[PDB]
Formats: sequence, C-alpha cells, structure tokens
Amino acid sequence: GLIESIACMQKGLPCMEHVDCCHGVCDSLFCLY
Repeated sequence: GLIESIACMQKGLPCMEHVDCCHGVCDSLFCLY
C-alpha cells in the first residue's frame, strides 16, 4: 500500500506506494517530486 519502507523512483515515474518516490510524495499516482 502506502507508507513504510524507502524506495526511490524519479520524478514523473509510476509510484503506488507514497514512499516509493525519493521525495516521498505520490499524487495522481506518479512521483510528484
């Protein structure tokens, strides 16, 4: 789901877990930052 763990995907990449993005922001599930 969302939260817990720390993966890093670049800005504009598909993220389903809120922390999947290196900046920790998922919105409209793609790495917002």
